[PDB]
Amino acid sequence: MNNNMSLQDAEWYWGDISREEVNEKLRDTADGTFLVRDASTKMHGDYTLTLRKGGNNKLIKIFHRDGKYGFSDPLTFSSVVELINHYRNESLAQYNPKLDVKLLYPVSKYQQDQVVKEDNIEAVGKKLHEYNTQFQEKSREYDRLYEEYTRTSQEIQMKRTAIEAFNETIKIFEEQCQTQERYSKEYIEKFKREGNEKEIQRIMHNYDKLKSRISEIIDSRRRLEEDLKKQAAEYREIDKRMNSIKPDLIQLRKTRDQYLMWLTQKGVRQKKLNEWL
Amino acid sequence: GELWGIHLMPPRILVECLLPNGMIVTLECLREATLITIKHELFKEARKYPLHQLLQDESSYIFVSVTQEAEREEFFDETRRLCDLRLFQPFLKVIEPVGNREEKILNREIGFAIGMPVCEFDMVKDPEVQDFRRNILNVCKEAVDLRDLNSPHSRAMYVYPPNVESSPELPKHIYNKLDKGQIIVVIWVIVSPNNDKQKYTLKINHDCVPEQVIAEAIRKLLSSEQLKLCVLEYQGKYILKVCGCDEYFLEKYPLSQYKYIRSCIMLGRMPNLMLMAKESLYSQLPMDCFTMPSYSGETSTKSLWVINSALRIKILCATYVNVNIRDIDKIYVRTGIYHGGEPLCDNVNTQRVPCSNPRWNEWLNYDIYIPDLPRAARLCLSICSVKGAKEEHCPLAWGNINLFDYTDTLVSGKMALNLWPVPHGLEDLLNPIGVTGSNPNKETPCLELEFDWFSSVVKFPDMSVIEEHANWSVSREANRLARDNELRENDKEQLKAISTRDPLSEITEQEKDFLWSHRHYCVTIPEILPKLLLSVKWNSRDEVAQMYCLVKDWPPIKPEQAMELLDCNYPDPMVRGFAVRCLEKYLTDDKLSQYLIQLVQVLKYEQYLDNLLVRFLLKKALTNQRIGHFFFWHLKSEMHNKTVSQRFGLLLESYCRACGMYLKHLNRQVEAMEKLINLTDILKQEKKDETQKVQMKFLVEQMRRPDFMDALQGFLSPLNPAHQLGNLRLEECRIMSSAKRPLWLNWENPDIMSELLFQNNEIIFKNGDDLRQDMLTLQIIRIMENIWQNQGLDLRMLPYGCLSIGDCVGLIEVVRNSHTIMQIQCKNSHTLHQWLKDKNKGEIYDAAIDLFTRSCAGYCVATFILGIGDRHNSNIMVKDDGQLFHIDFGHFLDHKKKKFGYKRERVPFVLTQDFLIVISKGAQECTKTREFERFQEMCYKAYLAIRQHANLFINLFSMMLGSGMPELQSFDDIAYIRKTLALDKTEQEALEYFMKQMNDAHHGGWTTKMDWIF
Ligand SMILES: Oc1cccc(-c2nc(N3CCOCC3)c3oc4ncccc4c3n2)c1
Repeated sequence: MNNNMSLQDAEWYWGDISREEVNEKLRDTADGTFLVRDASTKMHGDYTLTLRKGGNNKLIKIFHRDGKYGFSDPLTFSSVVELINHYRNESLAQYNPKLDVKLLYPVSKYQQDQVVKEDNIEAVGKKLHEYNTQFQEKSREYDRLYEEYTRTSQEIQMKRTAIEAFNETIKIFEEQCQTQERYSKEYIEKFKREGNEKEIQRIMHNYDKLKSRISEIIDSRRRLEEDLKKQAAEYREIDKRMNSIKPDLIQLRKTRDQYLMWLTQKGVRQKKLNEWL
Repeated sequence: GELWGIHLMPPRILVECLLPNGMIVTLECLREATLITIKHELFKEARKYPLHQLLQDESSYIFVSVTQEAEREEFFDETRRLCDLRLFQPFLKVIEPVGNREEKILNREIGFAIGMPVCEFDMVKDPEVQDFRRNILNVCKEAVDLRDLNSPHSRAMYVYPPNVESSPELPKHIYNKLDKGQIIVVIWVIVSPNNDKQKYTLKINHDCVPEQVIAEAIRKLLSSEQLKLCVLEYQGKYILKVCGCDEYFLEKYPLSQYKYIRSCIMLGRMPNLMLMAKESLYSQLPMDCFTMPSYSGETSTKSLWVINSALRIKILCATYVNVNIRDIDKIYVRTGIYHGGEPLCDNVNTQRVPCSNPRWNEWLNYDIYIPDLPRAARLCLSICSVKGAKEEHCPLAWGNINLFDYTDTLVSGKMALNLWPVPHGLEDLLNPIGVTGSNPNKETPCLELEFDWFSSVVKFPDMSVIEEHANWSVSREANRLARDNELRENDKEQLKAISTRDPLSEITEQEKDFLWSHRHYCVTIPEILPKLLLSVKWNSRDEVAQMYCLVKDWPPIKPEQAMELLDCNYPDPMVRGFAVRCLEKYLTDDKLSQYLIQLVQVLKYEQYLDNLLVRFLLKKALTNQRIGHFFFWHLKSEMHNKTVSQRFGLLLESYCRACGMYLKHLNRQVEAMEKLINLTDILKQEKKDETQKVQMKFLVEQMRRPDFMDALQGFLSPLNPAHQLGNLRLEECRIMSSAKRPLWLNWENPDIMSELLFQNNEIIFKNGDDLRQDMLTLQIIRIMENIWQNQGLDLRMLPYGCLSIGDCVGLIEVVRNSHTIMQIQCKNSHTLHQWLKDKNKGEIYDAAIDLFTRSCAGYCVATFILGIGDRHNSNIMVKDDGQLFHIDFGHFLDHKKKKFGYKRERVPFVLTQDFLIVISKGAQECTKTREFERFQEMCYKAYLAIRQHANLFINLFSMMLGSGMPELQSFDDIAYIRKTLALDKTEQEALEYFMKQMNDAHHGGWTTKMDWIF
């Protein structure tokens, strides 16, 4: 039944669509995945075959002359449908060994029909409105989540260099403890000779003043440590939530897109579409 | 703020002081106080406390503390306001300073410019970093020598580069504005200390060199036969300087080649040039001094081509991912071997495992012979999540790794990689465009991998080995073959046609095979090189080797073509090297200034720290201060970005070390910008719910502080370093109505001739909105206007100044005498026409309508092409003279295309009856006039003009793909302009497309090819 089908009716024939449109369809797909579009009007050739091989898109021009179609002279095929079906059942190695692959998986223009089986325009347009609404909602939810995500990441960064600033501070006040003790062991030891304990209540009142300030600084950077650990937790919690929203987002966009496709076929006025979108 | 947690420090504060005797003294201090008196107020009180016998005079002791940036900073300049030290906490340690004082001062000054303490580089273990640190210096000294060679002409040409167009050749309509090829130019002088000015008006040829202009000056009742006397002896006695400007004409150029003169010509305005004594200038030059900084096995290494094995990589485990085990079923590691953005083979996944346990421990196998791995080969990975009978995949985190390091060494053994958060908007599982290397933030998902170890150091072959293999390959297959087999016209023609396709139009497999077949003939048509490079099998060393040989000898191409080769589709260093060398030879300073935004962005794509591009750019930055100025700012504006933080920081250090005196000017600018950032932070955080009136008073009393006054006055505009910002006019400074509370600022122009250019300079400071997008749009617009001018199409655009100076922080040039449409309409479709009538009434009306019409045409075309955000009456402004322009472009390339499903190209700028009437000079039926039909033709021309130059714009966009700008994360994003320019269509089909888009947008009002005289 295949070879007599009109090219228009072919599932893998997408008419005049962009290479960019083709690219999105083929993005991250298994080898053998393919479709046909019209060639650029400004170039020689009629149709462009695009298939996946080795994680890359391969574009193969299809030419016409005097009833015959093909990739290169001589043109041996009676129609484009005949060409495709041939390479569905045979490797393109025959055309070129440097790509040994069959056309296994046609990207179908009827795919959405498989998804949306409701045959009523207004009803399909109704679901599209709901699907679009749910998707726009999830999108904004994700947006506010990313906003907090960045703000949190930034405030975590500030706290961290502040922690280092505290450490460096603490290191100095320790060095000052070291300095005073370094120099004291002579004077004090010589000044408990000559019976001066009054020279202590000044020297010692200062040592404990220094030690007190140290404790306060350590206490303050202990605080910042807990604050940071807390906010770092919020960060990872925000990340989790966003990672939950992401899959739902993509699926919602893809379902919306299919319902757009189904309604774009059957030729719904752009105006009617935009009420639903 | 001025202290930690503070936005502003209270007037009086206590300072713990740590004496070298081991004592500690609290002290009263004013937030205004300087360290000098603080020391003096200190040792005064130090005696009261014990051991003060051992304290020496305040002479030999210096203050040291910790900054907000966690650096231990000694303050050698003691004239600093306490509020300006940026202390972490109010303590000072007094010590006798040790080490090289002058170099420590420089280091702190560089750090302040850089936004990060320079000592952080010292710690870095990565040998590539320390190597960059060292080796880059050769460029610095190479550059400083260049400016001392021809001194002090060499010196002044660095500080005051001539601002010239790329060509002295004048477009017809520009020349025809001149009188008999001549121009009137007023020269001024200062007679005496009285400083009244005395003008010598002139009429000379537009192509006159400054000397000749200086000659005709001293002329304007004595001996003629002698008059050669002075002009020979006194010529370099003076030099020409733009009035109100820091612009000089120090070089031999036709006067019309200087941008100011060219601008004056188009604007129908009269050039005012001041006569300045050469001595007064050449001596005032710093003669700044650059000083070299302190940081100045038996295994018999294997060649890559000797290793007989298929590539394989072992994914071990990850520390964690942030995931709900409720919502996520499984995780796995996705993986790819890339050359630029194309997989060299099939991407390979690890098995799927539970989210609770990220453990794989499996060797992934790739079908690529290890000798076949190209030089620029990269490992790209991500950890992915999986979620009837169908599933969704999402990236959780990503990372890229160069398979070869900067020493051409193949990676081996166990390495750990800290991953990056996925950029907003990116749904692709892998991210090959993203930077390479591990996330510097270690509190992050860490993936462990293991590369094979081949028992030696494995190195990529040297070029002579590559050439050897190439010769072998071409011989075994079946040059000298080029001239042996003659090139048929049939093939000669196809090659020419293929060369015409735009950079983003894929080539077919037939075209690939055709191109590679004729690779030996391709050198007769060198601009085809990017297509030839795309036809190569980069996973075949046989073909890459051969390609290398052709690249080696390849004829040079135009810089704008060379720029195409600098995007992420040409990672190979031999290709990039060729591209850079083309820039070295044929790229003018003028065009480097124009394209600087993109070239800096490309640096992100570079595999390694040290490359030919950055050495070229640094050298330019260090030999031309105007270039160095924007070079600095573009780099600095992204210092917040951890992906380029280390790279840009290291580069910025190099620049700041060799740039000389300009570092002091830059620091003043940085200082000023910081305070405007802090001030607007506070307004937004603290004063958010206060009235706009209270906000202003707070601003004034905050700005009126003499420490702010010192900061916000007497510095150079980051928008234009030639523009001096003098005294603030605080009374006229305002907060705009917008949400992020932009500051409309007003400075005096301190120039003595300022009244002849502009007496005051107004700049909008904006904190909160990303200005990268608008910065780019205004660049493109300028470039478009350039295309049109040299094409004879006079369409006045207004690419006003816009510069991103930080994370969502930037400056916007205020255009004088301009009003929004809403300001004009607010009260009838004739209002606008009436408004500008009253502004230009009399016989000057027709110049104004003309100007308006041209301006509209250019923006209508420009905005349709770019797909900027919708225009409304607040988006659109008019000037007194009639010129229309746009502001606040926002998203481009139709970024609101998704979040809707509609795939159509829209028309952001639709012409209401209001606009049409103005073009119609009031006509009742405004769409049927002679003026409107002619307006259409203007658009039709401008459109086709841009289409012819499409490659330039596509290239410029491709270079930005790593920017981080949401509007272009992908080549799919750039593709929007291919659609608006209808690049896959015939030219005649493109115009029809345009007309159609207009007709649909104007509801039939655009008319069509179908006209009725009937
Ligand atoms: O590129 C941007 C981005 C964000 C805002 C603006 C902007 N620019 C303006 N002009 C710059 C050119 O000279 C005249 C002032 C501008 O003028 C205005 N007047 C009233 C409200 C908003 C604005 C506004 N917003 C421009």
